Amino acid sequence: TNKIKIGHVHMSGCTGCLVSLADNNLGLIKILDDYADLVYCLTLADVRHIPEMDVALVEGSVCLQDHESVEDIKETRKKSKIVVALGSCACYGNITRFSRGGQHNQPQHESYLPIGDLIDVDVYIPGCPPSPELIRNVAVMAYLLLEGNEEQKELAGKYLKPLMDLAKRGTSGCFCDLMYDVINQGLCMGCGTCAASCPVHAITLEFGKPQGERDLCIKCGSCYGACPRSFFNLDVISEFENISEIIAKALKD
Amino acid sequence: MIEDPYLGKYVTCVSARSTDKEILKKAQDGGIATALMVYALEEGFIDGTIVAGEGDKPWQPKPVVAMTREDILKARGTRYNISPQISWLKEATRSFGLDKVGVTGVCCQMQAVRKAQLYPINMRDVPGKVAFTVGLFCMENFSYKSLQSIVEDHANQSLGSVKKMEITKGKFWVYTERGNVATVPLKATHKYEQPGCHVCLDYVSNLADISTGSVGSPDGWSTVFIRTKVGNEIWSKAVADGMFETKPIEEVKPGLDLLRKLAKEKIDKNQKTVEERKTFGINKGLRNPYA
Amino acid sequence: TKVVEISPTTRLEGHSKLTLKVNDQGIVERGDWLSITPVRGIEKLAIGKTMEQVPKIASRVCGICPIAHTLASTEAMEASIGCEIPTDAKLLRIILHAANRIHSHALHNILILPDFYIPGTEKKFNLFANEQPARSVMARIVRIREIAQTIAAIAGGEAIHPSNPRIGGMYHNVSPRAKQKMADLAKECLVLVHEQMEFMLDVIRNMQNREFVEVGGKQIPLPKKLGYHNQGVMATAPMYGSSSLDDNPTWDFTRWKETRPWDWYMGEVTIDLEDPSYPIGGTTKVGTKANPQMESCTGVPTYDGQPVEVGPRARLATFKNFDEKGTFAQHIARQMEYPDCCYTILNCLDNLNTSGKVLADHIPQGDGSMGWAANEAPRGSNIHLARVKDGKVRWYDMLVPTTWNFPTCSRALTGAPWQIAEMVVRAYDPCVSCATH
Amino acid sequence: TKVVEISPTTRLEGHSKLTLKVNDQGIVERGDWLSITPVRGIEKLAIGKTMEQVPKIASRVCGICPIAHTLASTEAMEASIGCEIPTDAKLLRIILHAANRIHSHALHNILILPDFYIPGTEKKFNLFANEQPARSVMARIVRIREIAQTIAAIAGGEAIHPSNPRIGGMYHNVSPRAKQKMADLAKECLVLVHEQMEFMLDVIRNMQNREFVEVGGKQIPLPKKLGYHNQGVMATAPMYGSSSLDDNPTWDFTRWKETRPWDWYMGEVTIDLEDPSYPIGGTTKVGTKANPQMESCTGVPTYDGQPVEVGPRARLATFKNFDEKGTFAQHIARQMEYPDCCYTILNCLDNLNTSGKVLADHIPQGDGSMGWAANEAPRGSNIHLARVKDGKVRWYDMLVPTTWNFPTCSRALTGAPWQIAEMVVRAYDPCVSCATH
Ligand SMILES: Cc1cc2nc3c(=O)[nH]c(=O)nc-3n(C[C@H](O)[C@H](O)[C@H](O)COP(=O)(O)OP(=O)(O)OC[C@H]3O[C@@H](n4cnc5c(N)ncnc54)[C@H](O)[C@@H]3O)c2cc1C
Ligand code: NFU
Ligand code: NFU
Ligand code: SF4
Ligand code: SF4
Ligand code: SF4
Ligand code: SF4
Ligand SMILES: [Fe+3]
Ligand SMILES: [Fe+3]
Ligand SMILES: [Xe]
Ligand SMILES: [Xe]
Ligand SMILES: [Xe]
Ligand SMILES: [Xe]
Ligand SMILES: [Xe]
Ligand SMILES: [Xe]
Ligand SMILES: [Xe]
Repeated sequence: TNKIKIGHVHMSGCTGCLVSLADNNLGLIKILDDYADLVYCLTLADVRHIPEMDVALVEGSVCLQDHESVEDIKETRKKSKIVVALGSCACYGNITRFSRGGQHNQPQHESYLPIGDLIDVDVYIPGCPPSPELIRNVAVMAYLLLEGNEEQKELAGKYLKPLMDLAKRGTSGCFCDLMYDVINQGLCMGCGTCAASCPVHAITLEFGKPQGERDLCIKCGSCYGACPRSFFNLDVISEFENISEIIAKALKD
Repeated sequence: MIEDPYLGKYVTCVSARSTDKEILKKAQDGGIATALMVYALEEGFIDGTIVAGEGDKPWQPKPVVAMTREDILKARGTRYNISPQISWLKEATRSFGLDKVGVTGVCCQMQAVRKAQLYPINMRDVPGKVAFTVGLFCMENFSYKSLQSIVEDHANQSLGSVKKMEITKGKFWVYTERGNVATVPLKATHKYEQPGCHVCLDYVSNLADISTGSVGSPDGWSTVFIRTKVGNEIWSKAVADGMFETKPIEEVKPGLDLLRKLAKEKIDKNQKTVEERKTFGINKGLRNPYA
Repeated sequence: TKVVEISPTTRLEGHSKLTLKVNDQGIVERGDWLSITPVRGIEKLAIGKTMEQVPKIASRVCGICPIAHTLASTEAMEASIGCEIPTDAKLLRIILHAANRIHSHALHNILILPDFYIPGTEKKFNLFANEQPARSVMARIVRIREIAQTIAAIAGGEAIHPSNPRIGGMYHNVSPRAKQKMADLAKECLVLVHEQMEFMLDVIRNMQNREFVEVGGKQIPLPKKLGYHNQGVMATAPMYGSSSLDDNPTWDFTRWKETRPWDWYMGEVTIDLEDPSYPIGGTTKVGTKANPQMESCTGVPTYDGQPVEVGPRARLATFKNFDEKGTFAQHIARQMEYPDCCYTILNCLDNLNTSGKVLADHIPQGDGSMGWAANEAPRGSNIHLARVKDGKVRWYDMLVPTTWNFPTCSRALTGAPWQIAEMVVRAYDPCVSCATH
Repeated sequence: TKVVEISPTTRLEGHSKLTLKVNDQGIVERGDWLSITPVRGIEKLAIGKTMEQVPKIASRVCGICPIAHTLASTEAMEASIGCEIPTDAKLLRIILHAANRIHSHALHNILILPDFYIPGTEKKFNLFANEQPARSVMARIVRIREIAQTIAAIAGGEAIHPSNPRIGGMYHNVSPRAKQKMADLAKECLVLVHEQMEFMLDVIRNMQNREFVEVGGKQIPLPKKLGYHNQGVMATAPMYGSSSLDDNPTWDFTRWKETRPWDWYMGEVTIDLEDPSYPIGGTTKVGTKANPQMESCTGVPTYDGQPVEVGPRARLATFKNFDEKGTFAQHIARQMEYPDCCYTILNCLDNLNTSGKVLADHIPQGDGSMGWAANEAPRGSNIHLARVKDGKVRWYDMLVPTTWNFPTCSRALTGAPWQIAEMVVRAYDPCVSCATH
């Protein structure tokens, strides 16, 4: 079979999403060797314009007052079969929610939206920083979804489903997700997972229940993501040993 | 009751200037906004008014509840950056204990006041205590860093030396206290406009009780629209009391024809901008507060 | 004089472009390298936020060097409020800081080698490719970065956007096992970075002995004084940094003034030279208009009224009187910083007391006084200035290393074949998201 | 070896001459540049005079740079007696100091351009002449100097021999209108000096690319290392200076020793080479005797036992590690100092409080202790040393920048065609009245 064609599109991001991918180490080189061609990535290669892509890893959000930027993200949807919001800036805005303009030398650069507000997004990879393991897993599963037998494209399509459901749920991420859609919903069980995943130590548990420092939270959506009562697809997660073995196989030398 | 589709609904329109010479010494134009609030205070139509007072950096405006003639005059002159006038609208009826609040500002600020009067959302007591609005014409506004960049880089002037600023006749004008003048072509300034002004469809402050501006009248003189019953009672009384020199707008150059043309360019340009938000994306668009 | 423009740049972080005026031979007469990254405005959104939040937001300025913005921002708050952090918190911050310099320099090796020749040949390095020696070189680099990112996560809580720093010190000290593990990793890393350092120095020495390089088919002559400028250098420490809490700060805020691109960049021009063969997609179409004064997205900080170079050569010139300048000098200086990083880590681990305190007993809330902190980030002096009052940021300012290097690199472009203008740029290890923030 | 002598020099301040030993090709082997300005003896006449008078006399050492001697002399009295001046007096002195650096550098543009070519041609600049572009360049320079002299008179009382400085501060603060006016002038001046700076840098770059220049008819080859020396540099600040009142002075008086020309200049020689065609009036007649050891009118100050270079290149090498040397390097460094002057003025005006105090409440009369002050005058470190007792100067000494540069420029003369020896000299912006005092 053919390797899929993968591009890295960089909007208003910090390149930490790209770095996370590279922090797969030899796993990334195994992927690039056997399953994917990087057709585009301004940081690593000299391809000046957005080619056609099977999978586009888009990082960062969109500044509505930068013409070239609105064009790049429209062009990316046009040129790509699967669009991935890579990281919390692309999924949910993250720190660019806080942008409000007035700084040199473009005081009018004021308004920033996550990509799903301008184009349709197929898969979310939430996190700030996003976990290398997730980016790898999503890349391998995208390859099975496109060049595997029917048994794999079925596995791969079930794995990716909650990440696709997140892209259809909305473009907002915040500590309050855990209130709205978990505690307020009767679903919280006090496991503490949200506290472990928060990257700015904004979450403590008081008497088994989440307490959010909302003026510390940078609005990344990680905690609802990781919460085992947001999505819990029993068909995938109960096969953890098997799916882990498959993934390790796909990277073995 | 005319109903221009670019000048809003109004009773009459004359070209005026205050007869109070001390007020005219630093007024931007004819001194209409200052003279109307001073007179409203002395007569008892208002007991206080929000104005753009002096702030903490040079040429940065700071909203304040003025309650004396002297505090009102402190707000003379146009400041070309944002002054969040409405932040004190509710507080005026609380700690300040006002019964009859005045408000001054540009067109969007008049709209906020009218919205608060009809849809008060945590704005208790405001609807019935707004007593007088005076609205300025406004083509667009800037942030402070924008005004800094225009004045200091493009005009090459020190802000601590500037006595007056004016947008007119296609140029940004800076006047210094020692007597020099500098200009900037308005094409250069277009990157520096506040993006939220690009969806504004109101030029002569349609929703004010009285409206006032510069265009249409000679230097030192204001183009004034009287619009509401409140605007009419107060303006009549003030002319009767000698507070104003008038002249019908028809017998003044450039007069109401120039004004209608600049209003028309603003709405059509911005209306286009409003239309494109709808298809800004691919299968997706941006919000429209007007839908 | 003609006008050629490369947009976007590649093999650097972020979004910039080169707008070059060239003579009849295609040599730069006056080039402008400018940012076209949209301005997120961190310094303005900071105002009114808590002193705890602002460093965690500023970290998200850049994911290659988040350590630099977390530390410079946190220590600007500590300096504004007068907070002295415990010794064991300082030791963990230095370990975090040196680990991150190792990973950043190694990443930059990946970005610059495609312009370099396998010594003595006319084959350029291709690292992607499953051929030697490229592939065993990529393996060394991958393990260096991995060691570096692991040490950073241990001492810093997270390798990208460290969680452990806080106003007053760190959230956590590390366990006896953690300390053994960082020591073990830094022993392995010291061997590797010595190998990599020697490897890169030989490749650069071979480049200094070439007369031309090949760019999209053609031979491009390699000038002797490639990338020279007369701006001088500015550095605050050979390793860590300096703050206004110090008895003798090594940065003088009285010598700094930030202006707008207005004073140093070119005005409007029109592109009358184009090359569709430039790898890979050609240059800007003829007839395009450009205005670096107005398209540049950064401010221009100056020292004694002039732009300056910052970064690894800035540091070695300031502290050891390193006396070579230009593109290849910058590459050399950067590689020479590899071993210090690992010796520092090991010295710091040796003095670290894993039972020691990491949080100052008292954190004052601030009275509105100005403080500043300089972090010697992988690319240069990173200076954050702050006024904190009642635990809130009332005034904030960031003078980031690539911001300093933009006007200085631009001037360094004179005398270069426009086809290797990007090579002059890459010697600065540019981070355009940082520079713009 | 032959002996040619140029006397007097021209297109510099004051009265000096060049006494050159040349090889069979006319290249300098060992040249002596020495002062022949009569010694007015300011330092000796100072003894017994009041501490108020001595700075006003010392100002009359030189009318191009009177600010430097007024300030260095006044602040040496303040340092000897232990007087701390008010902040608003310091701010006015810095405004005065930076304005004067602008006018001095611009004046020096007038003096050096006749040796420079309109770029790309073989026409030399003639500024006198009512032709372009010379005439619009003279107009820019004339308005720069005029702005500079006006700011100096406002903050300093007088543009030549400022009246406002006094022991303990200034006679006058300025009015709100005065402050607005200096701000307005410095805004206009910043635009102009940027233009002039770019203009001069291009002219110098064109000179660095020439192989010869024309001197009284003949082609004179332009050596690559023109004006190189190995003496190093000495500087105390990038802008203002330093005094013995400072917590950490930036000059060390323990490293200084002034000797007589005896140790560094040549003994008696006889001129056996002459050229009547040297523009305009030829050189010294053959058979004339010369003795630089005995005709030199200055003393030779040293730092670590050796002469040093001072001035704008000294400053940029010390504070930014500026790494070019020689004649054209010196010209470049000097032009790069234009913008700092105007940014400083504007920053200072912004902090000045026109209602603030300008005179220290107490002026002590002195107990005979030694104090010193360094002013970074337009040409280099200007150091006055003093002992004041009972309001009288008991001991005085002046180490003036051109005094430092005399032996150092002399050594820089090696390897130059004797016909462009004067060009090597002019890069130092010499002031021979200063050097002799
Ligand atoms: C951004 C801005 C844009 C404008 N654009 C136009 C235009 O395009 N065409 C035209 O004819 N006129 C325009 N005007 C109005 C004009 O410049 C005069 O200000 C107006 O005619 C009032 O003059 P006056 O002599 O009556 O008022 P004065 O007696 O001088 O009193 C000044 C009034 O202006 C208010 N004010 C001043 N600055 C601000 C500010 N940033 N925000 C809110 N309120 C403020 C004060 O509360 C005060 O009541 C603009 C004003 C502003 C602030
Ligand atoms: N090194 C580095 Fe960053 Ni991505 C830059 N420039 C900043 O501090
Ligand atoms: N600059 C200068 Fe003077 Ni005319 C000299 N040398 C002195 O201080
Ligand atoms: S999600 Fe975090 S790591 Fe990714 S671009 Fe946004 S700030 Fe960087
Ligand atoms: S992760 Fe989910 S279920 Fe577990 S404590 Fe947090 S909100 Fe409650
Ligand atoms: S609380 Fe922490 S994990 Fe959840 S959205 Fe805020 S920053 Fe992210
Ligand atoms: S243009 Fe409209 S929205 Fe912008 S300031 Fe003027 S009245 Fe307000
Ligand atoms: Fe900044
Ligand atoms: Fe002397
Ligand atoms: Xe990367
Ligand atoms: Xe990589
Ligand atoms: Xe990939
Ligand atoms: Xe990639
Ligand atoms: Xe998908
Ligand atoms: Xe990947
Ligand atoms: Xe995918």
